Amino acid sequence: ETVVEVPQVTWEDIGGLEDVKRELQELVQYPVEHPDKFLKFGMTPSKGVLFYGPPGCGKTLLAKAIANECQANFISIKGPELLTMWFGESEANVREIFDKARQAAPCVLFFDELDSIAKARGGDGGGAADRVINQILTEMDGMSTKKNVFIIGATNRPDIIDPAILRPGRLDQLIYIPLPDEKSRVAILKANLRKSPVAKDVDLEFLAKMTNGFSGADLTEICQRACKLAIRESIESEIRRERPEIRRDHFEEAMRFARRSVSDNDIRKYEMFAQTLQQSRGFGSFRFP
Amino acid sequence: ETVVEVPQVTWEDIGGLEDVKRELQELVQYPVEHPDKFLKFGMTPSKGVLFYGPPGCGKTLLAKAIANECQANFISIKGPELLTMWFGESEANVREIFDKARQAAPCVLFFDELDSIAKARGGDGGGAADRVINQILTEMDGMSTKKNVFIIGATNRPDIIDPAILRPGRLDQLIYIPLPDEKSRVAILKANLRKSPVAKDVDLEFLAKMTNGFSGADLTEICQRACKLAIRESIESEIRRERPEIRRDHFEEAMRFARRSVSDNDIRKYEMFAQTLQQSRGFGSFRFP
Amino acid sequence: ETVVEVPQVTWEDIGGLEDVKRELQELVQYPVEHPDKFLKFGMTPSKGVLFYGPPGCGKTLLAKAIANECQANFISIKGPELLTMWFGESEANVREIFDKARQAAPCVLFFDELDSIAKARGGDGGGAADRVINQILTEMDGMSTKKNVFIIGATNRPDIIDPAILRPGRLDQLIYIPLPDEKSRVAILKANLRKSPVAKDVDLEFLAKMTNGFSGADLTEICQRACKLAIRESIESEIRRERPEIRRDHFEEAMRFARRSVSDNDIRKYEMFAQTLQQSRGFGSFRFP
Amino acid sequence: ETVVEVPQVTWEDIGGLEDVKRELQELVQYPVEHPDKFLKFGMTPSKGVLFYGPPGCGKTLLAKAIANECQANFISIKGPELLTMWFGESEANVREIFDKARQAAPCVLFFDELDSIAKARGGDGGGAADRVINQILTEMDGMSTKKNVFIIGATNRPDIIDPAILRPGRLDQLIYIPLPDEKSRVAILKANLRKSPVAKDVDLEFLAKMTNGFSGADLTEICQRACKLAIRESIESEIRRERPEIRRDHFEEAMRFARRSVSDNDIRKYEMFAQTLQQSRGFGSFRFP
Amino acid sequence: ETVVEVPQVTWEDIGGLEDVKRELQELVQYPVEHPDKFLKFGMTPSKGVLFYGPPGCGKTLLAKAIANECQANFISIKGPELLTMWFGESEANVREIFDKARQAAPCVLFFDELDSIAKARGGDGGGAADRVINQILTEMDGMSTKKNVFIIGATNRPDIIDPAILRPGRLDQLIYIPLPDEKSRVAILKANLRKSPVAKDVDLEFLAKMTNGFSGADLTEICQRACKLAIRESIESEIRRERPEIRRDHFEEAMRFARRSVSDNDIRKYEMFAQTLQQSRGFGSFRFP
Amino acid sequence: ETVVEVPQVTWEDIGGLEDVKRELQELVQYPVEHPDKFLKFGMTPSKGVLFYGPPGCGKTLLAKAIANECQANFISIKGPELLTMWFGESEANVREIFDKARQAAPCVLFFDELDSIAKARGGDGGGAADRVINQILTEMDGMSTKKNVFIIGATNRPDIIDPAILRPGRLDQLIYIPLPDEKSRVAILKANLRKSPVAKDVDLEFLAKMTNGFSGADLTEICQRACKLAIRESIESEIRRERPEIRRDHFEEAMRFARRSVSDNDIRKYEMFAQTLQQSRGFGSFRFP
Ligand SMILES: Nc1ncnc2c1ncn2[C@@H]1O[C@H](COP(=O)(O)OP(=O)(O)O)[C@@H](O)[C@H]1O
Ligand SMILES: Nc1ncnc2c1ncn2[C@@H]1O[C@H](COP(=O)(O)OP(=O)(O)O)[C@@H](O)[C@H]1O
Ligand SMILES: Nc1ncnc2c1ncn2[C@@H]1O[C@H](COP(=O)(O)OP(=O)(O)O)[C@@H](O)[C@H]1O
Ligand SMILES: Nc1ncnc2c1ncn2[C@@H]1O[C@H](COP(=O)(O)OP(=O)(O)O)[C@@H](O)[C@H]1O
Ligand SMILES: Nc1ncnc2c1ncn2[C@@H]1O[C@H](COP(=O)(O)OP(=O)(O)O)[C@@H](O)[C@H]1O
Ligand SMILES: Nc1ncnc2c1ncn2[C@@H]1O[C@H](COP(=O)(O)OP(=O)(O)O)[C@@H](O)[C@H]1O
Ligand SMILES: CCSc1ccccc1NC(=O)C[C@@H](C)N1Cc2ccccc2C1=O
Ligand SMILES: CCSc1ccccc1NC(=O)C[C@@H](C)N1Cc2ccccc2C1=O
Ligand SMILES: CCSc1ccccc1NC(=O)C[C@@H](C)N1Cc2ccccc2C1=O
Ligand SMILES: CCSc1ccccc1NC(=O)C[C@@H](C)N1Cc2ccccc2C1=O
Ligand SMILES: CCSc1ccccc1NC(=O)C[C@@H](C)N1Cc2ccccc2C1=O
Ligand SMILES: CCSc1ccccc1NC(=O)C[C@@H](C)N1Cc2ccccc2C1=O
Repeated sequence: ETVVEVPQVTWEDIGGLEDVKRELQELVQYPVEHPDKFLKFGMTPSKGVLFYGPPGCGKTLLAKAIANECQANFISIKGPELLTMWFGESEANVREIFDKARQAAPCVLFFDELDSIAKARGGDGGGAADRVINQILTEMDGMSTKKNVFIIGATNRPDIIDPAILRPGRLDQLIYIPLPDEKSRVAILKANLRKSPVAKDVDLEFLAKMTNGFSGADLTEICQRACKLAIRESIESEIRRERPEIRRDHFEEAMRFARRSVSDNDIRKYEMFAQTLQQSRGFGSFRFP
Repeated sequence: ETVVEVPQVTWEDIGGLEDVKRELQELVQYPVEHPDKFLKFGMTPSKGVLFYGPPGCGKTLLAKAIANECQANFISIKGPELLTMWFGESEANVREIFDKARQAAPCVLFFDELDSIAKARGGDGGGAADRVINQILTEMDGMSTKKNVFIIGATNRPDIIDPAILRPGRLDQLIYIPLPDEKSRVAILKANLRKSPVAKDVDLEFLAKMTNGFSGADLTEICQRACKLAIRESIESEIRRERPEIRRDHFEEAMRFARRSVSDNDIRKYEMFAQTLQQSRGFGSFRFP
Repeated sequence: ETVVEVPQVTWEDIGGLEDVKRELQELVQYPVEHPDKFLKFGMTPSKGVLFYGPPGCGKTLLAKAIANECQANFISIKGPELLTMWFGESEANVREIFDKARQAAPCVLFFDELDSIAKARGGDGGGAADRVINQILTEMDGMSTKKNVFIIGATNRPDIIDPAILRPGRLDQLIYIPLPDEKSRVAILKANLRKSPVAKDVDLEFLAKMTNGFSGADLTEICQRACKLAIRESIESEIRRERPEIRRDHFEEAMRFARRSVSDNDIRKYEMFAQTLQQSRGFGSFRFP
Repeated sequence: ETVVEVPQVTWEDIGGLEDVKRELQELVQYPVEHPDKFLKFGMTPSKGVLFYGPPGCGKTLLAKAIANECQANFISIKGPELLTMWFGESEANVREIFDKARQAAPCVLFFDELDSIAKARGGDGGGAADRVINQILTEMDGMSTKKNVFIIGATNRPDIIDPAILRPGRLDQLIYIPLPDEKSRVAILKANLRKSPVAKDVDLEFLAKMTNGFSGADLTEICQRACKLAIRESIESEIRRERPEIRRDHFEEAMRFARRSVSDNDIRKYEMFAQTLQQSRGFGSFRFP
Repeated sequence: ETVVEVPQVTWEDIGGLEDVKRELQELVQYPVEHPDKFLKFGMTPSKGVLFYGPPGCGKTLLAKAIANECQANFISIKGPELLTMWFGESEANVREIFDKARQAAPCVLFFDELDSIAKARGGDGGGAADRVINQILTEMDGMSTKKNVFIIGATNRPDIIDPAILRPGRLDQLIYIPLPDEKSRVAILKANLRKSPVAKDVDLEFLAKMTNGFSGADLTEICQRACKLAIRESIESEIRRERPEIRRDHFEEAMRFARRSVSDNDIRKYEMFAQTLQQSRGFGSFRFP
Repeated sequence: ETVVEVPQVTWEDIGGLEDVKRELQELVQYPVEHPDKFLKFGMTPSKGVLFYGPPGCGKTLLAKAIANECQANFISIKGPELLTMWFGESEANVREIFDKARQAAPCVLFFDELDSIAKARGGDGGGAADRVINQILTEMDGMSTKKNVFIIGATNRPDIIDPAILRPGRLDQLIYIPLPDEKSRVAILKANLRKSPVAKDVDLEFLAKMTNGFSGADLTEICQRACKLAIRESIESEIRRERPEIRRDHFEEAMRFARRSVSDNDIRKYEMFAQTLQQSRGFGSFRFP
């Protein structure tokens, strides 16, 4: 059944994304800490956020990190659960999920892969409205701002999402999670090697330089392959008999199996989407007399 | 469950739309106040209306304002509820809604996003008749004019709505809610700032001049962004420690993130629809001997 | 529930259509009055009729007028009732309707908008047979001619109607209800003003001359708009305070909002249908030696 | 419910079709009368027949006449009943129909409009097998030849009919019912006037000459129109007051409204089908030494 | 209900197909008679077969003949039974059929028209797997080779049958049942005339010569037509009154109504299929040193 | 019901595929034997594998061999069972299968023909997600790494499987099972002849040389055909009466009926798939300073 706890991952685990960290802090921490200011200015705190970007870039990690920092319970609803709700034609369970989230406030309700249903039906003879997202947004409208329940959605295909969600009262802001850069990749590599002992001759900077287009999942996979090679070598040596830490050789061997999950076309499309939004922004020249 | 009350908004809240205000008054207030004249002329009061226009222009606000002025209960039926009835194949709940509206007369029954079902199926292998609008118009026909129940519909896509609703006995009139003009935008900005204190140096007229194509929702969003910026600045200042009213700088900053929800093509299409209806009117030359 | 009564309308209410009046009389009155002649000649009385023509021309009025003249109960089955029988997949209620009609003989069963189901499915992957018309014609075949139950159908789209109905045993004839002419328009205007007092200076002939392509519903709407304008003016004058009959000014104002419901293309198509039937008639030259 | 009785019609009622009369006699009469010959030759009597031709030519009349001649019960299953069984998804009732036919042997089971289901599906995404014809042919296979139950099918579209029925064990032969010829038309007109007294000056031969392409239904309709005109004239004369047999004038008037149900293209297609079968026959030259 | 017995037909009834007779003997007789050899060589006996060819060539007859020769029960399953199991969505009855076959071992289970479901779907939006053939495969895999249950399938369209059936463990071999040749046609005619007495003057060889492309069903139909003509002539002679064996003249007359069930294109396609398989065989040159 | 046992087949039974054997050993045997190393390095053992290649190359044999070597229970789920779960809309039985696998750890769960559902729907109006694979991967995510349950999947069409399975947490690695080479073919032939006695003069090398493109199933079929020919010859000799080991003649005869299941186009496509993955690998040059 559902698991409700305080995620262990902290801010240090996530490398880079300083602006997104600051913005998420502003959105989540401030309303609970200082409601007096919001009352004074009569502004209604934002209800939720929507992360969109290429897969394996740090969305679920960001949600867990903010939940841990706020010290609030975290409820995760993966895509297969949504698809099970759709196929079984039993959409009445969303009410139960929302009630469970309400019971354990403060909380952050994370709807992973919010686009799964849209993809499953083509990405489709019908329109853009399905029988699960309808219930989700109905319950979202029906909730009370008195409770500190924060809804976060994550997708890697922000062009088939039902537009009704992005209305001002349900999920206003859109945050873009880009591919890591050189400094970001160095930070990612540093973060992931805190658990696996590594020889000191390894140069993380050089490794980060050579992997230009890479998602975080790819760097994690590289680390796992290096660890697996080391384990295999150690076990073979133990088997040798009569008849401990990763070195550079294992990383060199592992890099041959590295691959780029996201093709250049997908990144180009994502930057096109971001540029479209930033162009629709407009109003670069403005000032009172 | 459903909420039945007297909406709080009033006429002074809504900016502009003087002609629509007068026409709605004529449609709603007059029948109840002076039934003697209608009896003398033997006229049957109009049963409902249908607002059509681009999203975020002030339809729900107009319905609430007229309900408040008439001092009558207001029942809102949003689009997600209609879609829930369609998906669940349980269209027999419309009878319950109409019974509830009848029980609390005088009342105005507001059907928001009356075209949602049509969009959900493409906008579609079948025809223009669905299984929910059928029940709605059946109940509408089966009602008694003795009661003071007024049906108001809204929609931002008045070209896929089922033509059967627009028959003389169900929803005769069609009102057009255009985008605000310069004076309308100034009034809108004045109305929305009655809650958030603002520095006197702000020039609302200049701000309204520079936003040519804008819906009311966009101006509200601009105000909200300015308020959020002010709250963030105050929070940062308080956090600074040792180691109250919005100014012009916050509006200048917020304007950079402003956006136009409705594209030019949509406004062109709506103007084309209005001009098509007006051309269909015709008969500009008429005078008895 | 259903309403079974004697319609209050009368032949005078309907303007024009003298030929159709005479033919409907010949079809309905003669069978009941003088069954002896039919027995002598061994001819079976015709069972039903099918009106077809542009909307708002006087079909329901014709049915009600004939029912009133025969002094027989009138049962109306609107289009939405058929559509809800189709959507709910409960077509067994047609037996109940026919039994109710049989119980209260003599009666005329009026199936309004008999083509609604065909339109609802496109006008369509399948063929021309649905699950409601099937039951209707089964019951129609299964009834006894000794009873005086008369089935009258109406439709404004006599090209998607299932051909099985038009077989000799079910619905023999096809009457055409054309748009009113100048004399017909004058009569229509005279009929509708029997209840609204009107100043003597109004010239109905001139008004009828200037409305070339119109339907009865449009003329009724013109009258309603004039009455609404008069009521508004009277109420405003009463409101003036310190601080009864229609005139030509009100009609002049109302005519600006007049419109033609049916486009020229539809009239052309209907005329082509009628001419196709009259060409299929043929046999102009014929005489025995 | 179902009606099981001996049809009243006789051979004299049907005009023409001598060859088909002889064939039907040879098919049904001989098996029951002289089973000894069939036993001696060890031949299995043919089980059923299939009538195919343009509508309204005398298929049901042929079935009724042969049933009356054999003095056997006649069970009729119209098209609407088959369509009702298809729509309701309850095809298990065919077993009951066949059992009822068995209980009343000798009998002829007449499946009117055997192609209705195929037409209702388009004439269609699926194949040529439906859920009712399957049960019909299953029961046909499961019947005992000892009983004298004769299955006769009719249809006016012998190209969408499921080919499985025409296999040797189910429905062997395919009789063709053509449009009446001049002598056939004269006989048809003579047959239908046995009930309506007619002035002796009427020349049936001349009337039949001038109707080149006509079906029996059209001639019956002409007679009915003449009778209706005479009835109307007599009713008017009786109404005259102070203030018996059809003459030629009534036929002259009725001829104006005559029509041809079957177009030339349909007759061309039917003749094409018959000639295709005849060409497939072949083997015109054959003789032993 | 189902019938389980030992078919009466024997080898001498079927004409020609000597090679197929020998191969079926090798497939069926040898496993039961001499299991010792199979145990010694450690080879698993083949489980089933699949006949494919144009309709009416002697597939069912071959199955019945092998069943009779082996003196084992024969369970037949026609296409309509499979189709009704598909339409009713009750595929769980296949388990009962297989259990019944197991109960009466040794037996041969004959699935007639194994492609009926595929044809009924078009020959189709979906793939090549249906809901009944799946159950057949499951039961076939779940069977025990200890029992002597032999599965034989037939089909006259071996290009839409689900490819999963032809896997090594389910139905390995395929046999082609060609159209009879001249000698085969002579044998077929001889076999079918063992019942109807025939005058010695008839020359079967000449009749077989003149029918180049015919199927067995056509020859049976020719014999039946000749017998029917003889019966009709005898009946007429007996009816004549005052006021035994088929001759050549009856065959001469019956030949006129003979027809070819299978068109040349179908035989060309079947020959193409056989040639494709034989080309895929290959390996005509092979020998060890 | 399901059968759970230790498969009999061993490594010796399978010919060739040395690299695949070593990799499967590394994946399965190592985690259970030396968990201390994995704990020390903090690496999480891989959960499953996914074989892909042309049919009949030895995927099931590899799974059974690894299960036997690890001495762990083996549970097989064939394609027909998955299709049965899909058609019946009863996908809740996957929980039962996974529970059964958990109960008997250590075990290897083998989902044979994992793509069957995708093929059955075209390979399709909808997307890439079905109602059974969803439950499978949900349960796979919900499993505990503490138990030694190893999910192995097989599929001979790795271009339509749902991409969600190939995510890092569900089924990480993809292994290619290519067509046997000359040495592999010789080994395959040697393995399959351990049960059927064969004359010493047979030259397996020469036989393997002449079959360039052949799957293992084809070689097994050749052996089976040779055995069948030998059995038939022995049976005939025994039948001869008055009135033991396979030789080269039987193989020479059997070669005539040999065939190639996989066309060259399929091998080309599979090679292109492998080359695409190996190109996506990239990173041929890498070395720290
Ligand atoms: N910024 C990051 N810092 C460290 N690890 C990261 C980062 N982004 C992604 N990862 C790696 O990716 C994995 C989680 O991916 P996730 O963010 O859930 O993908 P998605 O956003 O598609 O859900 C973790 O195992 C983590 O190691
Ligand atoms: N004429 C107006 N005056 C003031 N505010 C307006 C006006 N029109 C729209 N708004 C703003 O729009 C919001 C309501 O939008 P609404 O009218 O419900 O959109 P829609 O018409 O699409 O339902 C309010 O928060 C309000 O601030
Ligand atoms: N011949 C007519 N005379 C008077 N009024 C008419 C006539 N035809 C239509 N009307 C007007 O039309 C209305 C009824 O229309 P109806 O005949 O029901 O349209 P439809 O035939 O499409 O159902 C009435 O209110 C009536 O005033
Ligand atoms: N050969 C005929 N002789 C007399 N009347 C005929 C003949 N053929 C058709 N009719 C007329 O047609 C009507 C019945 O038509 P029917 O045979 O049922 O058409 P269908 O064969 O399409 O069912 C009868 O009223 C009958 O008067
Ligand atoms: N080789 C044959 N010898 C004798 N009769 C045959 C032969 N082939 C077909 N027939 C005739 O065909 C009929 C059976 O046809 P069948 O083989 O069942 O067709 P299908 O193969 O389509 O099932 C029998 O009545 C039989 O007289
Ligand atoms: N490497 C191999 N060595 C020996 N036999 C093999 C080999 N590969 C396939 N086979 C043969 O193929 C059959 C099993 O095929 P299988 O591996 O189940 O095909 P698939 O992988 O399509 O399921 C066995 O009977 C076996 O004799
Ligand atoms: C926002 C990135 S969308 C995307 C991302 C990864 C993988 C696939 C997709 N979608 C597509 O490829 C469909 C095609 C038609 N795109 C292209 C595109 C560029 C900019 C804007 C909108 C669209 C759109 O609808
Ligand atoms: C009445 C505005 S309709 C509209 C408005 C916003 C967003 C979308 C839409 N519809 C469409 O874009 C579909 C296309 C085909 N339009 C265009 C159009 C102009 C005038 C009249 C009728 C139509 C119509 O059916
Ligand atoms: C009998 C008028 S039918 C009609 C009337 C109003 C509004 C629409 C329609 N139908 C159509 O427009 C569809 C088009 C394809 N028409 C045209 C037409 C002329 C004559 C005969 C038959 C057809 C037909 O099927
Ligand atoms: C046996 C005539 S069936 C028919 C009868 C009346 C009205 C319509 C129809 N069918 C059609 O018009 C469909 C078209 C495609 N036809 C024409 C045709 C001629 C000869 C052979 C077969 C076909 C066939 O399938
Ligand atoms: C094996 C004979 S299949 C057949 C037999 C009778 C009646 C109809 C059919 N099928 C078809 O006509 C469909 C068309 C597309 N054919 C032709 C063909 C020749 C060779 C190989 C395969 C195919 C195939 O799929
Ligand atoms: C991975 C080979 S999949 C395959 C194997 C055997 C038999 C058939 C198939 N699929 C197909 O033939 C469909 C066609 C459209 N292919 C070709 C192809 C080559 C490489 C990559 C992807 C594709 C793809 O989608």
